[PDB]
Amino acid sequence: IEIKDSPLPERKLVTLIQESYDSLKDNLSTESTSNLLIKLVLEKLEKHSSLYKYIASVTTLNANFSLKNDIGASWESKKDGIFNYKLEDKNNNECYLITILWLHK
Amino acid sequence: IEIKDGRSDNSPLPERKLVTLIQESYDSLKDDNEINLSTESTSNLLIKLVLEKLEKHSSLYKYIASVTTLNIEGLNEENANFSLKNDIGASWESKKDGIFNYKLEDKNNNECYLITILWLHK
Repeated sequence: IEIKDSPLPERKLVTLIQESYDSLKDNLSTESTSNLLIKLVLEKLEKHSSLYKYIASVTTLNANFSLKNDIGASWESKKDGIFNYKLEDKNNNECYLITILWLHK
Repeated sequence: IEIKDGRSDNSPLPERKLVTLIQESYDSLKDDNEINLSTESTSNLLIKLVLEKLEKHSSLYKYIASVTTLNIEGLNEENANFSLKNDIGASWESKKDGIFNYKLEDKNNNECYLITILWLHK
């Protein structure tokens, strides 16, 4: 058991996520922002490297609040890792916490 | 790309036993008789307890446990109107991999937890 603390440098991971988001908040379905963000991010990570499997998890929150995430795995691997990123939409009153988890093949 | 279905019957154990596994782990941390001499947060202790109990039930799966902690400052949390949801997607499709979501509230500490369990078939 290991609490987790990459295939891409972190700065690219930020760009990857922030662009997917801005491209949504810039739709005739009822798909949510969070579900659309998840699909975008997984597409683009898949294009970069096939050496990993990817999980993208998004908590949506709709004042003084803090939003944190923790993640543990039942196995240990220095090649598996996570990245957390927070996104806000001050006008629609919504906060997004996205976590990327990569599983080395 | 597959959005994982939170209400699908995939788990190595029935949902009822998943709820119990999680609630009891949580109750074991909030019990007034418990002493934590480490600096590990409730969320991180919950994750360790839940993964332990999942490993004992079935070794045929790898498990991931993710906890979001909402902490509200400046008003009592039961007087606030908010929603706290989670969605999860994976880069591959396994009919045997699945997820389960569960919400725990601590009204007295102005805290809400959203726990997600992911099982990956080996």
